[PDB]
Amino acid sequence: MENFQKVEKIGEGTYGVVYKARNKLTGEVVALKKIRLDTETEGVPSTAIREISLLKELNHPNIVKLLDVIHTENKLYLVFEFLHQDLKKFMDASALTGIPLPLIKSYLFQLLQGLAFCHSHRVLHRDLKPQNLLINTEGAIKLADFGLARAFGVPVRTYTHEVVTLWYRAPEILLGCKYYSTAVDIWSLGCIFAEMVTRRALFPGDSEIDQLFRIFRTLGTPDEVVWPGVTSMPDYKPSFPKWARQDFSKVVPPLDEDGRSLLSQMLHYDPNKRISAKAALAHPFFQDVTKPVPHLRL
Ligand SMILES: COc1ccc2c(c1)/C(=C/c1cnc[nH]1)C(=O)N2
Repeated sequence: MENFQKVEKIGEGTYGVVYKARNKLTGEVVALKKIRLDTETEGVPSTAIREISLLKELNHPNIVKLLDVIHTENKLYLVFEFLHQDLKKFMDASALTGIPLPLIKSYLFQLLQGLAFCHSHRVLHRDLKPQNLLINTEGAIKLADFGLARAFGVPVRTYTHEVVTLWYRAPEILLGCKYYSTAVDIWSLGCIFAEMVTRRALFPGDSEIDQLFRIFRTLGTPDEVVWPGVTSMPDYKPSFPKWARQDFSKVVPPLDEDGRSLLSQMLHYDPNKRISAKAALAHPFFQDVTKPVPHLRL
């Protein structure tokens, strides 16, 4: 760790504190991740150490490279490759003009490819979000910081606790599903797809209940008709307000029909009815895909 000179704070997260560092020996710039441990009342730090190393062999052009893991003391560090910008800073710097469709489509195609990859290895991300997506000058985009089945260590008290932004969280996770599948990542990606098009978060909930109701008000309240088993779910309540379903024309304009269709299959309430990453790659929406490069101010 002392073999890395910090440059600046590159990011955050519930899992740790991301920094832009330079290898004192190599010279190459990396993205070092500080993960503090709770030696007061620790739990399965060895069960995790193995789940982290399984990520080192997870190489794909659309997945940020985990270079190496260094466990020294009360801290655990993850050395990642560095890209020049996260999709949040880019979207914000594009709120005025809007990310061109060819670029939005290129991005979705790659994300779906990398997501399709890690999925075929029974690996999920669980916490997809624009700040976790890294882009470069050459027009590529990668998925970053794959969350574990159960995070660990010690939460941040300065950044303001553990649970913060739950805008792209799937309804099954909100309804209490403890054994969720690859579908949670697709929902999240579907929410990012929409935000990139409309230039406004699809479902910007403050809390869990608000997130869930924010989804209900737009896609209508789920029932046994559209989501078999929804009412038997751990956190469902018969007293849930019953809202009407809205047209995607009103939800994601001016996305063409090809886009609204694909996004509609990504935001299906029923996890088992939700479109798979590799299935979404064959969608007609990707008929005329290309890889244009972004305009970046670094
Ligand atoms: C959140 O997790 C990660 C992991 C590896 C990373 C970055 C973020 C990351 C973010 C970032 C934001 N501005 C340039 N890079 C980076 O470059 N490499």
